[PDB]
Amino acid sequence: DICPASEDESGQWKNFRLPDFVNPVHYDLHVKPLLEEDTYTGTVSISINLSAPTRYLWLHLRETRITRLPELKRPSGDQVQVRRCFEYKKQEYVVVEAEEELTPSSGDGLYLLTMEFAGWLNGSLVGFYRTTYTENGRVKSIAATDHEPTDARKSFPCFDEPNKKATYTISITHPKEYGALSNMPVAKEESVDDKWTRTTFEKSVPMSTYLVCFAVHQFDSVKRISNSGKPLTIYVQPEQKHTAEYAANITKSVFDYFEEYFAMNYSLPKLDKIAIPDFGTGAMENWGLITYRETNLLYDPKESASSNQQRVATVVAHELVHQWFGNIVTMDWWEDLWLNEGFASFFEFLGVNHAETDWQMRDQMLLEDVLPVQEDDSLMSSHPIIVTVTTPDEITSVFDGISYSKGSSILRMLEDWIKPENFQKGCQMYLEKYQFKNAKTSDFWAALEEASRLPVKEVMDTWTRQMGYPVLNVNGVKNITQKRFLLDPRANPSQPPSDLGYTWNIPVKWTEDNITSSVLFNRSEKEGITLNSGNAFLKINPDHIGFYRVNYEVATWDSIATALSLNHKTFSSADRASLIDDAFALARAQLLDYKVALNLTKYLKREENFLPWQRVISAVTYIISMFEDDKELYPMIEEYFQGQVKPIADSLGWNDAGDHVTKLLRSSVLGFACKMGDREALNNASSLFEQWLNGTVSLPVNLRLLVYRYGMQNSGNEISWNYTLEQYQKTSLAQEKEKLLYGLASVKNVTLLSRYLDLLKDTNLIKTQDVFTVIRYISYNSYGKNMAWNWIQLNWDYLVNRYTLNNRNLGRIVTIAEPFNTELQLWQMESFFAKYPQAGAGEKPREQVLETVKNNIEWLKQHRNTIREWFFNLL
Ligand SMILES: *[C@@H]1O[C@H](CO)[C@@H](O[C@@H]2O[C@H](CO)[C@@H](O[C@@H]3O[C@H](CO)[C@@H](O)[C@H](O)[C@H]3NC(C)=O)[C@H](O)[C@H]2NC(C)=O)[C@H](O)[C@H]1NC(C)=O
Ligand SMILES: *[C@@H]1O[C@H](CO)[C@@H](O[C@@H]2O[C@H](CO)[C@@H](O[C@@H]3O[C@H](CO)[C@@H](O)[C@H](O)[C@H]3NC(C)=O)[C@H](O)[C@H]2NC(C)=O)[C@H](O)[C@H]1NC(C)=O
Ligand SMILES: *[C@@H]1O[C@H](CO)[C@@H](O[C@@H]2O[C@H](CO)[C@@H](O)[C@H](O)[C@H]2NC(C)=O)[C@H](O)[C@H]1NC(C)=O
Ligand SMILES: *[C@@H]1O[C@H](CO)[C@@H](O[C@@H]2O[C@H](CO)[C@@H](O)[C@H](O)[C@H]2NC(C)=O)[C@H](O)[C@H]1NC(C)=O
Ligand SMILES: *[C@@H]1O[C@H](CO)[C@@H](O[C@@H]2O[C@H](CO)[C@@H](O)[C@H](O)[C@H]2NC(C)=O)[C@H](O)[C@H]1NC(C)=O
Ligand SMILES: *[C@@H]1O[C@H](CO)[C@@H](O)[C@H](O)[C@H]1NC(C)=O
Ligand SMILES: *[C@@H]1O[C@H](CO)[C@@H](O)[C@H](O)[C@H]1NC(C)=O
Ligand SMILES: *[C@@H]1O[C@H](CO)[C@@H](O)[C@H](O)[C@H]1NC(C)=O
Ligand SMILES: [Zn+2]
Repeated sequence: DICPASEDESGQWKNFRLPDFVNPVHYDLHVKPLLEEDTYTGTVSISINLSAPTRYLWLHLRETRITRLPELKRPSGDQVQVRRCFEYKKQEYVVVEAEEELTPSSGDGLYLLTMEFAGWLNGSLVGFYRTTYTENGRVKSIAATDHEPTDARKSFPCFDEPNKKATYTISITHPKEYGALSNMPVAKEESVDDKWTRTTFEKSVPMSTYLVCFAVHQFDSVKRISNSGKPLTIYVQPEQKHTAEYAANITKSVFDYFEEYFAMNYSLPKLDKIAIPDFGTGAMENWGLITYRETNLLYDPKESASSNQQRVATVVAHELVHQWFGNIVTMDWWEDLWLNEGFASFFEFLGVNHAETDWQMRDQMLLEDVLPVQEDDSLMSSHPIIVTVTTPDEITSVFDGISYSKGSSILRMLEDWIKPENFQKGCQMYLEKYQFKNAKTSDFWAALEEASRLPVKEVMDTWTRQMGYPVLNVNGVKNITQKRFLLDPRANPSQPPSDLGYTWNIPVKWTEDNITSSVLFNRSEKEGITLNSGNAFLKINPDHIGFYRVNYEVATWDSIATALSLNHKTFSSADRASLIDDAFALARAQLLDYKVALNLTKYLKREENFLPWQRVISAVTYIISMFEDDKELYPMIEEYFQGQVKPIADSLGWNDAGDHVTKLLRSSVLGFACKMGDREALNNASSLFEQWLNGTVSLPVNLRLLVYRYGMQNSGNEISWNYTLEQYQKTSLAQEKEKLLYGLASVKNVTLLSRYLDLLKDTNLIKTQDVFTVIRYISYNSYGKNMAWNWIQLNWDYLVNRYTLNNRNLGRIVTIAEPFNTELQLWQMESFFAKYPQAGAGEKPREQVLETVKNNIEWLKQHRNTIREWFFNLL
């Protein structure tokens, strides 16, 4: 009404990107929520540096509306007269036209634009919203913001691009029973009424809109003090207060570690963490006020698993990295998102490794990021680390494996090649140089290039400006050539067009008889290089440190299998995991005969280490899933792999004993035994489940999930299903809730799974943050595979209306179709996609899952007989 929508395209506001000549300096932001009404109002005053004559001023606004006609101030101070305001939907702008137009701000004086606005707190997990929880039987409220990447514009009108850094003075008018939090400490509190308080926070440092955060809450707190003398506090519901202890510890330890490591002071006087009871992502690095999903912050040593502990520590560490990489220095544009995400995904491991010494975190990088993303990045529908993005949907889509895991992986490779000391020094200089500003990828290379004088830009550009990665083909023992590695052998290796033509500058490392050497394999060496003793065996890519695969000659592979059977200890745990991982990915890609890959699994009865078992379980899970309905192959694959894990599963037992890594190993090894149909392992699960149903016995924390899953799967019925649902409602611990949700998804009953799916529409039962997690759990169920898939189709309009097409998790839900492997299923997918062609943030996930399912169909055609033969001849 006040700024009506107009389809007028004849202006600079038709451009997706904000103009270069309008820059903000300072935001004066005031909001007043009506919590019990799910509304808020506010006024924002923005000081503006203008660089070019313009009759229009525009900025981002979505959903929230302008209520008062905006008012502009000349740098002199005079009121600039306003003809109209209008909204431009196509590019999420509100535009105001001055009567005549005005000129640049030449000195230290600035324009001032103020606008009044009103928005909603309901039906959303982005912008500024309210959610509830129960305390001593009463329903309580908490309101908070979530902006990354393009949702600040929903909270309040702003210049909502990461490079438009400005300073912030925030105030909130809230009922007095509530506290108010933001990025900065409280400056002053003043009574509006005897019912209302105005909380004003001190001026911010220059920062991006996506980092701006405020909250209205009635939470208790757990407190700590950094070595800096600055308060680090975690806000938490009173009844959950005890579960904030571990996070508080790790925050302290990792905060102190990073500040020293980066040789730079944390820029704010305090740091707060808070878990919002319903929160749409894992966590968000809002400067000085980091928001969490409860599962990533709140941990109970008496009820939570080692897996949970590691998750909490890692996400906390992750969020802390951002206070330097992301917050102090921010990428200039979303195309360089990896400068934020990859860095956090890398340093999170260094942080947690400092806090928790015997966790082998450095090695766990292979399991968490390196090897999983080498799967992702072997698809044609991957994308380069530096990604062209032209819509909000495209922007949000790139918060993915490539930005996080491949980002992390190529930094891991870079560090090892360039040496840790120089990497560390180079990071510091980057952080010194671009503090409170924005950087491009080019800026980071130059920084490390100053610290090494090694050709960082020349080498790292090849890993950064094109998708994919190479396989090193071994001829002789030491001639290597490079070739792009693609899972689909039919795919055109030169597509999509790359200036670098899918060749890489590969820092190559290798071990000759316990001694290590290093060579940069140059792109221009078209016919390959030769590795510089009289050797009978060369170990290329130790600890899988380089982001590539090594395809040895078949004879070498055959010798490796034999060396593993004789004494697997000859190789390090990481090397074993890497060799197994490569071999199975190579077999999957039709670059190595499956018999050769499977031969590597023969030694496993003697395998006792975490890393190899994890990557074995990963490779087997795929193969088993492809033969799930094959009555001929399946029992043979089951029988064999059951036999291979049995010794280690039996040896570790059904009890929480040993160090961190052992406990993680026990979980995944017993899980695999159960998955492979080991009667005794299933009987342990059912026995413990039967005991848990008796209401007293608290299950061993690292066995719980397995007991809920396989217990429900093997002996669950309506009685125990209803009981489990009650327990899920009754527990305050989100980490327990989540396990119980997986339990509920495991019942072998169509009626009960149908009841479960219906609960997804009930916001009193399933939180908005948890809906996709549940759909995915149900999709893993032998009945639920098609149930979840059918349900998201039938309810697609409902989901789109609830979440919007800009929602990343909604875009991704189609990946529940990954196990599909028939022409019929592929046709179903294509038919559904054709019916709802507006994919939004699901555009890439759709491309990826289609490629996967097409690969699956081909894989079955190519390998069924070979794999059948290997198993038949063995058993
Ligand atoms: C939970 O899982 C355990 C396996 O991890 C089960 O424990 C096993 O039970 C088996 C059956 O009683 C035992 O079988 C005997 O094992 C010895 C090996 O030393 C063989 O020689 C025997 O031939 C074999 N059967 C006989 C003598 O008839 C296992 O030894 C035993 N223990 C282990 C460590 O494997 C638990 O039974 C199971 N718990 C529940 C509640 O089901
Ligand atoms: C790498 O994999 C190779 C291919 O699978 C292995 O070579 C095979 O070993 C099998 C052992 O299970 C042999 O199976 C036998 O096949 C004959 C039919 O020709 C059957 O009558 C036998 O009963 C059967 N053995 C059993 C136990 O049932 C294969 O014959 C054999 N194939 C060839 C061509 O050699 C290699 O052993 C393996 N290399 C390793 C482990 O280092
Ligand atoms: C939040 O709640 C308000 C009021 O309950 C919603 O506004 C109503 O939306 C319905 C359906 O679109 C309309 O029929 C009503 O006319 C609206 N009422 C008013 C006063 O606007 C609002 O849409 C909800 N917001 C979100 C994001 O779901
Ligand atoms: C957080 O750290 C504190 C203090 O650093 C831990 O408290 C110690 O726990 C150990 C073993 O439980 C005891 O022997 C000590 O007496 C405690 N105090 C100190 C100063 O060492 C606490 O366990 C940690 N929090 C967790 C695990 O969440
Ligand atoms: C398990 O839970 C359901 C749901 O609470 C129980 O109640 C029935 O649920 C159906 C839907 O499945 C409703 O149509 C009925 O109104 C419910 N009957 C009632 C409330 O009496 C069901 O009875 C429970 N079963 C067991 C064995 O506990
Ligand atoms: C203003 O916009 C420019 C766009 O180049 C950006 O780089 C800068 O960070 C913004 N803020 C300030 C305070 O200069
Ligand atoms: C490997 O390359 C070197 C140098 O080009 C050459 O001497 C040798 O013949 C090649 N082949 C093998 C199998 O070693
Ligand atoms: C599934 O659960 C329903 C509800 O209790 C029950 O009526 C039915 O017999 C069960 N069916 C199977 C196959 O277990
Ligand atoms: Zn992050």
